[PDB]
Amino acid sequence: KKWLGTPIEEMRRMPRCGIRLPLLRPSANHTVTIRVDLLRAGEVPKPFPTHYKDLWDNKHVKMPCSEQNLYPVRTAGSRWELIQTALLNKFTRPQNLKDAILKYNVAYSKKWDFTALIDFWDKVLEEAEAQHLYQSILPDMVKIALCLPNICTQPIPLLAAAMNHSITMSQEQIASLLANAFFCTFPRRNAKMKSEYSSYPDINFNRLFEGRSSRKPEKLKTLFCYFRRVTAAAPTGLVTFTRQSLEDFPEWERCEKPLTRLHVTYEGTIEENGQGMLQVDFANRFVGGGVTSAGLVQEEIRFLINPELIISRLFTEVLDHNECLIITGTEQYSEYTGYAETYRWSRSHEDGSERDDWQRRCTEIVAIDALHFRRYLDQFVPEKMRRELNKAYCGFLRPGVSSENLSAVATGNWGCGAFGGDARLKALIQILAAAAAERDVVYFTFGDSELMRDIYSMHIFLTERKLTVGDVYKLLLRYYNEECRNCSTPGPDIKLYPFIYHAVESC
Ligand SMILES: Nc1ncnc2c1ncn2[C@@H]1O[C@H](COP(=O)(O)OP(=O)(O)OC[C@H]2O[C@H](O)[C@H](O)[C@@H]2O)[C@@H](O)[C@H]1O
Repeated sequence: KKWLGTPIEEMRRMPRCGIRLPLLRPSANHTVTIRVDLLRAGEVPKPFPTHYKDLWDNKHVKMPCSEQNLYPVRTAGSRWELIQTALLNKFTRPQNLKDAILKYNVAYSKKWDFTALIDFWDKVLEEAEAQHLYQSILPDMVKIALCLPNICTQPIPLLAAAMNHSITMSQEQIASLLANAFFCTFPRRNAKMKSEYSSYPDINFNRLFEGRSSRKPEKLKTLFCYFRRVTAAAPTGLVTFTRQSLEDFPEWERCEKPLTRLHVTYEGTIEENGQGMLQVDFANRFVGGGVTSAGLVQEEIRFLINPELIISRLFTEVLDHNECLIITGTEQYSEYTGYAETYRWSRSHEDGSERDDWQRRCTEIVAIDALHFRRYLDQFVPEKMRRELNKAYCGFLRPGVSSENLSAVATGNWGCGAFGGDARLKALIQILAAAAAERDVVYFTFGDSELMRDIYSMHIFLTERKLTVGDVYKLLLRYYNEECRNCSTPGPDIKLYPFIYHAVESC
């Protein structure tokens, strides 16, 4: 009664069900920022190339340490030198850190509020904790940030719209980049009226420091736990970020594949109970959502407990309808309680995930953004349903991997919270997309036992009647036509699942 359907023990998991990884190597579609010949378990990766190479152009990250990162001083000065002078001062009071960050962000000295930072340091932390923050954690964060040019020696390409491309970098490289984001050093990522990066998420952390939300101290404690850990002892693994764009989507009405298997449960979570499975991130199209600002639901929580996810925001352009982002190897650094306005940092987490042959933790997460529905009936429009199917399919599909090497998809109430979707429709949409990609589904209803029973009952009804993906999608089209298209009322007369049962049983 806590779970229904296929036992979870019968589902596929990594590393055990994967194909042997090819040799890690750079190519036209795979950027690798470390020495693959020198990659060894338990050893910090050596950057490749050995010495910094800079690109300052429209296809790459604009690094803070670039010699083309200038500031009008009536003449040009080196912003990297300015950052060095600003950050290498000792901090004893939160005003010190604010003044430091603003030295190289002068145009934002009246726009960026630091109230949350000041309050965290002065009004949440005990004296000993504040002292540890400014005597140890912050100066260590400064040093790894300022080592950037020795750590990230290779230009990082932007994962731009329509690119099918991967970047594999070390956890150490990510820590240095994230310390930079914390100190707000990334240029051209700040103007509200910016052109080049308007289609990219926020990366600099300035909005984490604003206002008086009671959740800011919990975000900051979660992030400082990470920074403490990665500056005290350099992490040794790698992380891969892959942008995936599909060209041909299924003719859904015509799909003759059968449904796959389902485990559905009202207990557990994606991140704890989906080990070795493709874990779904219920994303915003600007990946990470409000992680560095006010957001604190499913995506922001995952980005906080696995902060290596946050660096996706540096190089991942806003997802189009046919796109996703697949992140392999992020490490869990914190545990938490609650959710949204009750979210709290609990303690440091020791990740026991095994690493694959590329020294990546065996944790695969896919960012797929649902549509945000403002009116209930909107989501039943065929175009919108087909959009959600194609999005999930893109997230689930692994071109040229066979089904027996695909783990189950660990998912849940995608789009049915901040984004207003109907869980029962979305559940069926995910089940169809999983079918077409030939993966099983492990579905966590996050405490809703009725929804568990309902998803289970519908799935077994459809499976026992041998209804194909196409048969089911056609029933969704019928529901729209009979109950939604000509409905002038906000909510239809008959619900989806009852409609389906009656339509199938009536034929
Ligand atoms: N750990 C979890 N495991 C399983 N299910 C979960 C978990 N956490 C939450 N749920 C369930 O999943 C439901 C939906 O989680 P939501 O986070 O609202 O995702 P959306 O797709 O609707 O909104 C995405 C936007 O919100 C963010 O800001 C993004 O950046 C986007 O801007 C919850 O109501 C729970 O029932």
